[PDB]
Amino acid sequence: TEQMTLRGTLKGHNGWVTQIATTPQFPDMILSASRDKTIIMWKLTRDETNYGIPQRALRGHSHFVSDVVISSDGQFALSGSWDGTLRLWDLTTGTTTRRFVGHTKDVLSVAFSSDNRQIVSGSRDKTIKLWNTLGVCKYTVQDESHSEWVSCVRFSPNSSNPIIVSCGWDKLVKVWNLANCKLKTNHIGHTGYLNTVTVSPDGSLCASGGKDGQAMLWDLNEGKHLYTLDGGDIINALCFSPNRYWLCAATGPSIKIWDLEGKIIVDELKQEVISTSSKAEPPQCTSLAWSADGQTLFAGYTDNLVRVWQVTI
Amino acid sequence: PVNYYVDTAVRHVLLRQGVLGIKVKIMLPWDPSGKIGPKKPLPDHVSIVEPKDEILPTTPISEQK
Repeated sequence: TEQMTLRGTLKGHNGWVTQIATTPQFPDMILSASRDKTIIMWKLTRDETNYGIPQRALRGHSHFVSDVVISSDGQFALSGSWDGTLRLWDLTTGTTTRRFVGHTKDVLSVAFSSDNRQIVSGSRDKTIKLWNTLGVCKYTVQDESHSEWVSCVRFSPNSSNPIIVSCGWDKLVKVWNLANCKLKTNHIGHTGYLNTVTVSPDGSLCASGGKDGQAMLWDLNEGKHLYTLDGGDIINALCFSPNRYWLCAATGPSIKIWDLEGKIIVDELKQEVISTSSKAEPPQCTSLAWSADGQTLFAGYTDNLVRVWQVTI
Repeated sequence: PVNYYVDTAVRHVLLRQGVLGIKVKIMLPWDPSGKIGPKKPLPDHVSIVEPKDEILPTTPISEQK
């Protein structure tokens, strides 16, 4: 039966792992961000003595790098940072193409479109904003926006239509359609602020979570509240699987991998159980991302490590 | 704060027997706003200016716009 083994663990950071992402073009790369103010591009050897080595280290920020995302070609890479700026990397030696100037506060969330021509940003400005790849502002959203910090935005894969998700700490999830830039809907739910949201690879769903730590499911186009599940104390990051209908929820002491059909927990990932006391005996898990193979998944922790796992039958 | 939030004056006044010294020291009150003249923070104990809001009535629903 499909179950999990502890694969290995990476090392090479002085700051807490904030995000991880992986391009399906090169699954032999993997990319990471951290509060050591650098994004590290790795070189994955599949030896079990290690599991990878840092290839290069991209440098140049004056505050944390919150979120990071790959290009659809894997030849570019983009970052959002708490210095209020973004950078557009050339992931071959270094040498930033462009830095995006204009925010008054942190840039928390960021995402990179499928056509590689639209780039969004969530900010503690309380503004979602759109960005040309030339590094200028196609649009700015300041009407019908969140009344609190913007937690996470997403581009939605679709048949062709433009839809983007937005969720803030005002305990609401707003869906936006481009070329009118209007509220498609407002979804109400979750007591306490929202941390994260993520969209299905098919794109008709929004799995949302927050302080509540409950996983509520919404319909993108039907606009209906499907159901709610108790996901534990707090869920900081979510990521669907590419080759299954699972959903992997990142809670503090454990990662909870959920089968969706039927609705049940498959397993709970436990890491090293080393004796420590008392407030967070293991480090909290904060980010996670699947590989495109779907065999292996990765995790971000606050001990500066990325723990690897692998599915075993 | 002594440079901002107080003004001080000295004036000598004569009489038929010697001199008398007058001194007046007065403390400026503005902290909410305006002119703006003296700066908005409080001088001696620098206070934390604290607004308040706190409500929730949320329940799950979908409301289409």
